[PDB]
Amino acid sequence: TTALVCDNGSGLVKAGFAGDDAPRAVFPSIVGRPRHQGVMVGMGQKDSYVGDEAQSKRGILTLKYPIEHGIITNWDDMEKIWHHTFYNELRVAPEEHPTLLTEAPLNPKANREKMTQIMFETFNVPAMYVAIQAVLSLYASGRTTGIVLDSGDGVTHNVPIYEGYALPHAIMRLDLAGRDLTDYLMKILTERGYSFVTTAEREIVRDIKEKLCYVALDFENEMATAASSSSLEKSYELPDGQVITIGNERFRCPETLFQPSFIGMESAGIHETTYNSIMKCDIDIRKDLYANNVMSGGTTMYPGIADRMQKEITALAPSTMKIKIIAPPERKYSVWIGGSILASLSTFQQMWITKQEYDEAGPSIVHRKCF
Amino acid sequence: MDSQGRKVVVCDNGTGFVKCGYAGSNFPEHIFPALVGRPIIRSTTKVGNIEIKDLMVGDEASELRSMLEVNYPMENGIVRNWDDMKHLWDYTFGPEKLNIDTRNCKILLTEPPMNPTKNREKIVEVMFETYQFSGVYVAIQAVLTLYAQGLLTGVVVDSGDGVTHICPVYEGFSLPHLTRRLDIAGRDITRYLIKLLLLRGYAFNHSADFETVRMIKEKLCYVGYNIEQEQKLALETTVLVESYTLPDGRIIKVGGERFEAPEALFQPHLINVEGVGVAELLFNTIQAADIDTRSEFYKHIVLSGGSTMYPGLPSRLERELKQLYLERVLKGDVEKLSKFKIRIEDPPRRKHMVFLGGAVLADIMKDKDNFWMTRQEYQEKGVRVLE
Amino acid sequence: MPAYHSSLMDPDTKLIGNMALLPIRSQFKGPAPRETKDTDIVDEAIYYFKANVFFKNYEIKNEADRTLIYITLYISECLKKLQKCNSKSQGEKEMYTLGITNFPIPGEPGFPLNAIYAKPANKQEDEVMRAYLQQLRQETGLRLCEKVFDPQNDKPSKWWTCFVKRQFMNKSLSGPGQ
Amino acid sequence: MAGRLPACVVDCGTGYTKLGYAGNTEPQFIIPSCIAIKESAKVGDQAQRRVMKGVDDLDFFIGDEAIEKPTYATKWPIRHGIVEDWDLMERFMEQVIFKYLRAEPEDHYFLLTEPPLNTPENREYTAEIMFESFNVPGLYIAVQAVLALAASWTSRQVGERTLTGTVIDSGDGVTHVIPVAEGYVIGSCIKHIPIAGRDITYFIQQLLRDREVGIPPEQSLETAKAVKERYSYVCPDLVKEFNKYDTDGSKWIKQYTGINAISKKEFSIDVGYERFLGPEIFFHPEFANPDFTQPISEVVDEVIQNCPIDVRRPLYKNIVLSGGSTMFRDFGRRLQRDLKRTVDARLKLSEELSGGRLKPKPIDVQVITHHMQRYAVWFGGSMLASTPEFYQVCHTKKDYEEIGPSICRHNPVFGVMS
Repeated sequence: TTALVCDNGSGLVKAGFAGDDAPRAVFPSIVGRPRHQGVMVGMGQKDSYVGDEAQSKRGILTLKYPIEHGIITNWDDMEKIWHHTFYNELRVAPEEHPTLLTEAPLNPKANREKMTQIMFETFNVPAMYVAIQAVLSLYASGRTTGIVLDSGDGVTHNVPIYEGYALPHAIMRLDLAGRDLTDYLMKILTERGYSFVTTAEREIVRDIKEKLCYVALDFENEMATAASSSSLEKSYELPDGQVITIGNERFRCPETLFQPSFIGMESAGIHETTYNSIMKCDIDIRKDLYANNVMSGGTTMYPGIADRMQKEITALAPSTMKIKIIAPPERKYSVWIGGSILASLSTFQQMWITKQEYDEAGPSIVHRKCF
Repeated sequence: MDSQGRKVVVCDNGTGFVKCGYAGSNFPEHIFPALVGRPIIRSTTKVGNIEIKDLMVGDEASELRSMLEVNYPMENGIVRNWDDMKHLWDYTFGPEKLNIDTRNCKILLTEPPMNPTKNREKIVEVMFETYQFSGVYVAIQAVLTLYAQGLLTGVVVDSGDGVTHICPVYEGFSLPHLTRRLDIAGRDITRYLIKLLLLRGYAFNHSADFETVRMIKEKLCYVGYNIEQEQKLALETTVLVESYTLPDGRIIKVGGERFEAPEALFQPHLINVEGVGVAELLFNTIQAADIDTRSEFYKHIVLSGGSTMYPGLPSRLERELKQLYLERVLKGDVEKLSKFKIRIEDPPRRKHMVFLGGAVLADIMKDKDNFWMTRQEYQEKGVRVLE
Repeated sequence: MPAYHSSLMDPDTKLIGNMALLPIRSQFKGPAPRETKDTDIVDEAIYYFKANVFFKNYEIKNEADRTLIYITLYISECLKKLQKCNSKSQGEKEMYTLGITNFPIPGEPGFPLNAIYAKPANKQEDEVMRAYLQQLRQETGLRLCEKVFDPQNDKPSKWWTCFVKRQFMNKSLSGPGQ
Repeated sequence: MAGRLPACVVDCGTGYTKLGYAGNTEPQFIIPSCIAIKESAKVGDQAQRRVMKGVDDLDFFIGDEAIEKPTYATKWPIRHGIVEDWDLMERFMEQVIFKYLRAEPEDHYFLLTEPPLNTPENREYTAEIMFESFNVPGLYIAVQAVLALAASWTSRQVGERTLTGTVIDSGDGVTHVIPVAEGYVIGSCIKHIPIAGRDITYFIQQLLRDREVGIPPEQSLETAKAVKERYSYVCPDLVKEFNKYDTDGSKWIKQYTGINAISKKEFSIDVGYERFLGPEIFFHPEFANPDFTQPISEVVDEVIQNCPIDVRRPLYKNIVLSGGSTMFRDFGRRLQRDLKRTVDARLKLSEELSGGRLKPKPIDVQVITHHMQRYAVWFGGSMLASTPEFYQVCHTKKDYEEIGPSICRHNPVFGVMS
């Protein structure tokens, strides 16, 4: 009873409640199970583990992540997170709750059905409404006009809008995000020397990539420098004390976005692909859209990229257009916070699919009710 | 070719053996274990009186065990010394392994993918402080398989004692951001396998003994094919077990571990260090492989070395790879499982192709400074030695 | 587990054949120059033989270790007459003998130590060697006898004199009965 | 939880057996695993075969008092190449249970102990016996270390709250090491150490030839121990240490007195050097095993090298000990300090990379320290078997039916496992 506010995207859980102005808690969407036998069963640690408590204990366990179109899903034991996430981390089962939900476009049709078959026939939530997560950033930021080029950890989009009318032929889905970097990123530096790494260490290649790396500002001459130079070394210390001298690395992968051709790819650059996408975007407001961009979304704190984009946007920009590109604080959190603005609206509660509607349409309501 | 059969050489810098000779020799015309050692202690007794030699390399080091401090200063079959290698090189130039000199001459060798090459470069600079060839060639280790036949596609695949490799290939391009290998073969399998034998009471000191598994592993070992029916049979029958004279005399008694040690390939969690093993990696590899490539790969993927002259495991793999397919991907369609034509891909020539894979390039390349990298391009401080 | 591992292999080590030529405290005569009165290679043998003798194989490193064979086993060769010297007085005789009674040699077969040591490929390799041992042998006799004992003012020392046939590798240079 | 009566532990040791009773707090017994039968071999007179009729023809005694029995060879069903008299071990234990303990195995429950390197057949033939002879309601045969797990939670203050760390274990026929993380381990990284106190005490029987006299050559070994354990220790250098005993009075040069049991009258006998000279095999497993010598310190390193990186902080945080042979006085302190210096030395190789950066990230360090390591292992073992959790997962008689009688010729493990 009442409704609740969170981020449920492929990266971090960012759980909170309605009437806050940040998530209550921010943590990884990890779960899994002892592939290494917990032999002395009950030996001060679990039979299966989640999030932080799995990460605190990780090596015993095979630990999971869910999605790619026609190449990854797991659907069921998403439960295994959820119910504890709820009846412990929300400290309630959503079986009680009028409820906020979110999704993304062009899932398999049946995706919506597995969701809803769970929501009702499993979790028995009374009433609820699904939406696009970017709407909450827009609840916060209030823009009419712009393209939300974005990456999470686990998904990418462009989102053109104009004066209402978020563009249904020009808003985009792509699987690639903050995820896929670390894999390539691992491949090299037994070159640097570090002959000692796997998945369980890909862990820290998730990490330093985000703690201190920035997107290169003009990577060509940063590498013309590196090909002769050693001044860059904001280095890292291995687990109990070896400083791996490091710090030119701290931007070196970040051309791969402008050049998926690095990874051999049939894809043009990020910017090229977005300029191509602008041909699918409206013909007219290609005037406007330069003067029309401000930060929100989890990645939006990241260094070296924002100028690089404004600069590359500029390097492809027309005359008669002003290249407004701006980064307000807490941009990383404005989806959670926008969800707590949305929680003010009794009409969004009038927007609920009731469990009743998943009975009285039969199941069949979902592709013809939620946002 | 355009000059004598001498003065150019080909060599496998292999982890079990070195296999080497003048370029286009019939085999790698000398072969020796990749061994070295220089004196220490073994006897505890008044025997031997030998006089004849101190240090040894390879085929002459064989007899000696701890009479030499033997070494392989290594990780992943990639060395971490510069110098005993030198004393080996210095040995090899004799009829010892080669009967050669080098400045006047040229040579064909290989490089690890992600060799941290600064060390190759230092060695090469030493080689060009010493052996100093008029020209040289080096290429990524797996590439030289496709040479006796001029091949272009599949995955390129290797194993032995020290390492294993898994190179996805099309139009001769390996797919690099996509490439695989596995960083071991029979060596630490012998550590695990000999751990089984302690428990039988065969608690024997490794330091003098581990490489006994090598004798049988080289001379005598195999894989079955029926293998799940073979698991059923093995404990129910019991009488399907084996034994052999350790040639000091001792017949010691030995079960399925002879070729159940291979199960740690396909279930590394055998060693508790987890794994779905190489056959799941292969599934993942071909899941990544695209529609056409994966479909061709029902009869279009490539193998190498003496470590592929191996019974029954190929048969068990296709027996197996009809499954995960049907299971996970056909999700119960079956009607084409043979109509996916399937013909085998590891021939008798995989024996000699350890060096004859390389030799069929020299057969078209000895006249080509189009191909020859050089001592000059080292002497330049040139960014690499190569045309 | 290591010995008191020999610090007396030196860059100074020239050789006679396989084995060291050095300025070292050997109190009698042979082609080695000398040194101060010192707890040297023969205490790396002797004072720490109460480490060494209980080993049954070892991490040698060089020529001087090939030499230290004698420097450490010749300890237990002394013990095979020290027991009859139940008073030192009989050892005060043998402090003539040791530098007299020189040991078997390379280029001889049946002598096994051509497994380590170099034959007289020239005869000089014996000529220099022969004198080379006399020094060492009576040096050992002296140092032992004067460190350990006075006729029956001090006494024998079975609590380590028992190592007489309980040697390193339980091996010997020569002297099986007494 | 019970048959009519609850669980109890016997730890079935390959020198002495140990046990206690439901409600106590110690092994009440730690006792000779020994039994005496005449084997003087003049097999003669009035002959008979093939007839198991009522007897006049058996001459046998069991336990500590069987050591006194003349012509009766006091054998030991301990495990020492002798293994086959697991045949006698039944009748022996039938005496123990029904006649020394004077108990009822069909009414109680049980926990019993085995080595890591055990083969099946010798146990599994005794499983028909366990459930048809002894006919127990439920039992299990656990690996011996399973009892010591309870002591590690008998110690139970704050921080006793995970299964990651390292036991070092030592004993008389066996010593052990084990890379436990939450119960899991790796084969060749667990260590099974064969070097043990038998192998010392006969070496000490040769040290008699250093100093002392007047003994039956088998009361010789008795007296050797009866000295040893109260007085022996470690020195930093031999060649210092000689001179304390040579000079500096009875604090070094103690004297011991006892009995020549040739006909039970006195000997008064030396002590000295033999104190510091005895123990050194931990640093020197070559004494037992000159064929594979490797010392305590190197053997510790030979485990840690497997145990990857992220665990080594926990190893720092959580080393642990096992058996009376790991309650010992300052040999372990001497070792620890130097083994600490050895990891410090091994670690600082890394100064290659980042140069003189020289600092540890704050880890943690502590280990077990008590005499209680001796007495707890029956008490905690009996409590373990007494957990209600035990009784169904230990092999009940029908768990045994569905493990033995129903199985070996009828899917032993369905084959090997398939």
